[PDB]
Amino acid sequence: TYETILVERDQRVGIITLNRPQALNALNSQVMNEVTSAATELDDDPDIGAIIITGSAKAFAAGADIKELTFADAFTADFFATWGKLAAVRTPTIAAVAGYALGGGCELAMMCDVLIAADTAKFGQPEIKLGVLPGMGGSQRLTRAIGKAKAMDLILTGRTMDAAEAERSGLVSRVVPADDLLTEARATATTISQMSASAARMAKEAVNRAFESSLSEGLLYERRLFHSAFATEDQSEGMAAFIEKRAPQFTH
Amino acid sequence: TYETILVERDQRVGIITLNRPQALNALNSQVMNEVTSAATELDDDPDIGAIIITGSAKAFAAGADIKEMADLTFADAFTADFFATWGKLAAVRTPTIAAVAGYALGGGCELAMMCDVLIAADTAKFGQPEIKLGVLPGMGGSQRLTRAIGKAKAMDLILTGRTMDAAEAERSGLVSRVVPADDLLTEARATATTISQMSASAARMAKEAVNRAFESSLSEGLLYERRLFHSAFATEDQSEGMAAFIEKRAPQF
Amino acid sequence: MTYETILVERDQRVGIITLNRPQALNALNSQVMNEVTSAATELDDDPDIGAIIITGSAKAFAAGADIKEMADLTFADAFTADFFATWGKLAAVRTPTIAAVAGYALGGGCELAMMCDVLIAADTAKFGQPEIKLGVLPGMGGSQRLTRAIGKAKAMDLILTGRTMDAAEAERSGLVSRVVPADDLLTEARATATTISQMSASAARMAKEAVNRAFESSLSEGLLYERRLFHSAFATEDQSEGMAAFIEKRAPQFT
Ligand SMILES: CC(C)(COP(=O)(O)OP(=O)(O)OC[C@H]1O[C@@H](n2cnc3c(N)ncnc32)[C@H](O)[C@@H]1OP(=O)(O)O)[C@@H](O)C(=O)NCCC(=O)NCCS
Repeated sequence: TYETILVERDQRVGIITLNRPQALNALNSQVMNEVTSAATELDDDPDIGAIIITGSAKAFAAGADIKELTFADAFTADFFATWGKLAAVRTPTIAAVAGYALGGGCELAMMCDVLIAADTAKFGQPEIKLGVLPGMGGSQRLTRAIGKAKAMDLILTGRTMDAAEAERSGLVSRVVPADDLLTEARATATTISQMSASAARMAKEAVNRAFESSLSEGLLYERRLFHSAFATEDQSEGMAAFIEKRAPQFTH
Repeated sequence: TYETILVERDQRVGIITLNRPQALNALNSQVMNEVTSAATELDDDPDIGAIIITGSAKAFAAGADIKEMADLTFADAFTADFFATWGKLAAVRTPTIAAVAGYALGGGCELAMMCDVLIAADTAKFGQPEIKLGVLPGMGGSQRLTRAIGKAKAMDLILTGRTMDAAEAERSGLVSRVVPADDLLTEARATATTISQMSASAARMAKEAVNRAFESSLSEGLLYERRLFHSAFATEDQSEGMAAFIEKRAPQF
Repeated sequence: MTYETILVERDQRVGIITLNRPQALNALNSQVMNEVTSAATELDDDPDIGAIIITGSAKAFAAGADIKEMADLTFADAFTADFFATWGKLAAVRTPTIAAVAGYALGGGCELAMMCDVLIAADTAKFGQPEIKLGVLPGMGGSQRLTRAIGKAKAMDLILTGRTMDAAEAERSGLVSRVVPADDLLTEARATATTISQMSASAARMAKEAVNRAFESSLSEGLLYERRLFHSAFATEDQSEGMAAFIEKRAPQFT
């Protein structure tokens, strides 16, 4: 029973679709609570190996909500902090983005590991116009993704960036025609969910390390996890499969 | 009144123009000082919401006065803290725009990278040719260029002295936008006007949030952004921008 | 020295390391690791070298770490050996290094090209990190250096699906310095290394070190580091001659 999102299970893949189409999938408290509860639930399920978050063909998400007062009221509630539950998900996540990914919507797309964007996708941080700052990690994930000159530009002017520019700048994984987004997301998700669940979780964690410490510490952390792969059924099977020219049979 | 620069005020936008055309706006101690003095004064002016730095159509700034460095000892360099004054530019809280035409080489490329937004004419040529004269970047290029375009390309430019055109700079992350050379200055005004018409406060907080992404872990940067986000619901200006949007009218910050 | 898995040539101020395991697509075993590091290290120590190129064949730069070596590794073997640690000797090399990448550079092959300073690629180049699906994850720095080079969404894409990236995407994403036609790769790399090896030795070493800094600390720190390094340059003879020469409209004669 979710009011603003739909949740579907398809083999080892779970899909969260933002289901508030009238508001152009605007993000609010409730959306935040539901999206985060469903992903956490899918993370805990051993029969799931990839999570998709998507919106409509018109809008991944058009922004935050505007009706949604003190500083203490914001400090005490930790307004937006719950979004952090999306980043704490261990199972790989995939943002399938069509049309408007603006404000929070752009920031949600950025919280996922992999970002497959439609033909029609448009990204932006236009809340400077309302005299509002990003509160979902936009000034943080945007800059690390596309670099300073473009990050500043988008954040201070509110201009949009289309799919092609997001692809050449480092914002997206790959671009696909709009009609094919959901099938390309699912096929991508499917491929990842068929990997060893341990290896996929390890690989994702090692990559995330790239923004949390110096290169020397990241290199060390990666090398250590890599040695740990060797204590697993799946490293042995995966490599045995290569040498015996056969499909690998993972029990994750 | 300045010797190597011109300064112009038009509405809420400031424009610093390098004025050594004979020398292609090559940077020297005097230029460094003036730009910093002008930048700082525009930043302190409450009727200023954005600053432009530009040169001429031929060169933003191509190289530096090498005579001022030829006979420097380590001791003179360390004592003068040679180049440190340029840090005053990065410490400016108001958004800065580099409008780069033609050559932005050595110091000039480093000067462009210090600004927040980088608007390039299709004529812009970027490069760090220092290596040739037996030195390395001295004004943050090894740090800013690498962060903008990645190790592979930054190693290439700094170790060979090769130039990179406006288009390669756009795809690799160095510039915000490329515009035709003839539109360069007008386009910088347009972008500066837009920025200068934002809440001065919000625009400064946003710039400060962005700059944090180069100074700590994502984890830390996220927390800093959230705290500062909450602080902008305090402030009058967020009521006006909000009412403006509901009433489909322009905000009067 | 005398090597099994690599070839080593020196010409004027440029040394070239060519990977030589063609029966296994230059797959990287411990033998290759040790030989590449020892060669690079001893070239770095030679005063008559100014640049080092690492390359493979037209068909594969390297198609990974050697899987047969890894298949029969136990956790104890890997932890005891600190498996892969030794590649760090290459990153410690002071002379500028150039990766010249034709064909496959996947897994440790991609990782190896990423350890170099400059990456010149053939139009024919194919990058990837398909370790996932062997039941592992990059063990030679790919999750770190790839992400940093090309950004999260693309590094996550490659590392979790193990898809390949062609030279043109690599070039536009920040992974390589330049692409050239495959036939010109070796000619080009060699021209690049000539230019670098003719520069001042100290300047090129300082500059390489300063760039590397930019991944190791915050920006404030790197900036202070670069500037201090810049000031030391004023004690170098090559600064003097490099600047003297420029002023006199002549070519520098580095002693
Ligand atoms: C690159 C590749 C696609 C092209 O292969 P190909 O053209 O079909 O050629 P082959 O597989 O015959 O080519 C190579 C052979 O060289 C060996 N080889 C290739 N890559 C190897 C590797 N990484 N480790 C050990 N041997 C390797 C093969 O085992 C085979 O040897 P064999 O003849 O003695 O059995 C393929 O060899 C491959 O993908 N290998 C593994 C890549 C990988 O997963 N890398 C890193 C993640 S852990």
